[PDB]
Amino acid sequence: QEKEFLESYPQNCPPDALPGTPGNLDSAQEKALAELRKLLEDAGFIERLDDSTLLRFLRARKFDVQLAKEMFENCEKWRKDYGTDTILQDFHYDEKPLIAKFYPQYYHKTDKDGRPVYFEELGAVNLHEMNKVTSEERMLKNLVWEYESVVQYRLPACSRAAGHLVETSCTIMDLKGISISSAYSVMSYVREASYISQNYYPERMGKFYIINAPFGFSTAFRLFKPFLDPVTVSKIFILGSSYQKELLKQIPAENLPVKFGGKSEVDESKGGLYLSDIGPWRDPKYIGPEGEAPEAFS
Ligand SMILES: CCCCCCCC/C=C\CCCCCCCC(=O)O[C@@H](COC(=O)CCCCCCCCCCCCCCC)COP(=O)([O-])OCC[N+](C)(C)C
Ligand SMILES: O=C(c1ccc(Cl)c([N+](=O)[O-])c1)N1CCN(c2ccccc2F)CC1
Repeated sequence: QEKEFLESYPQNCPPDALPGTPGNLDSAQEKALAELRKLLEDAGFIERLDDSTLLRFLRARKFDVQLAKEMFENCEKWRKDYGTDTILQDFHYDEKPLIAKFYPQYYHKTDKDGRPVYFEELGAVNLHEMNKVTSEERMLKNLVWEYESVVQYRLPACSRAAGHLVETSCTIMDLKGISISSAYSVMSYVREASYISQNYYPERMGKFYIINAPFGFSTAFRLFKPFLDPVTVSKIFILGSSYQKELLKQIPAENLPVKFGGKSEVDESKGGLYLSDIGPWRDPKYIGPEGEAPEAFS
């Protein structure tokens, strides 16, 4: 199944993409990739040795082969202990219709480069109400579940729809309603989620828009700017109460939801935006041999 699944969708990043992305390797990047491939092979590894996976790890370690082998090995260790390799069957987030309003997290269509768009309304989160029903451990299970649906279903379909490899998502994080107090209360979840993201899903973040940022924090960020990695800085966007134009630059109006200033609508019979999962991975044109992605609840 390994070799056919990847033949089922375009595997080249567009050429104007960052160096070391599939299809765009120079000689040395190619040598390093072959080298790390063989080094993992000899260690007795089989699956997930494709070009995309390994160039993500390498980009994450600036193509240092040894540290990339390291990070890969730790990631597989975590996959075994956590049960990731089967979570899509094992875990069932039956509470979602109940607690979605208390931490809106949802995927919706694609940006102009073909990336699935991911939305988190962090500033509206109410862990008081969420903790009446579920736990942080289960929230993180759902997050990994969603990441696995991204990798196994959302990205292959997005790649077919865009005509080229799609490896990343475009995140929109709404800060409207945030406070120091609610920051402390979400701190533990956000830090766990980040750890998972950076270490077991490297280079999956393509854009990261913060919107309704408080005036203070964005001024601060412009001064603090040199302290971050320049690539990371170019993927980040701080915006205030008027973000609609800058979002509509990156996401077609019929893809971006109305409440953020586009034209895309969801009908509230199914439970509206917070419970939806609309995009090319639900489109018969783009669903491939992997089948359609599972729904999160029934
Ligand atoms: C080199 C020298 C440079 C330094 C000098 C700098 C000079 C500084 C000068 C002036 C500044 C004035 C200070 C007051 C600012 C208060 C704002 C504030 O605290 O924000 C809020 C907290 O909100 C947050 O927590 C903000 C960030 C949200 C989370 C970011 C992403 C998290 C998820 C991603 C994680 C990783 C994802 C990826 C992981 C893989 C509190 O809101 P508030 O109190 O109601 O705001 C007041 C309103 N006002 C600000 C307009 C008045
Ligand atoms: O690195 C990521 C990330 C990680 C895995 C996957 Cl599968 C994807 N993806 O959809 O292609 C993105 N993200 C940046 C961090 N983001 C995040 C981290 C912590 C809290 C909230 C957040 F939105 C989530 C998205």
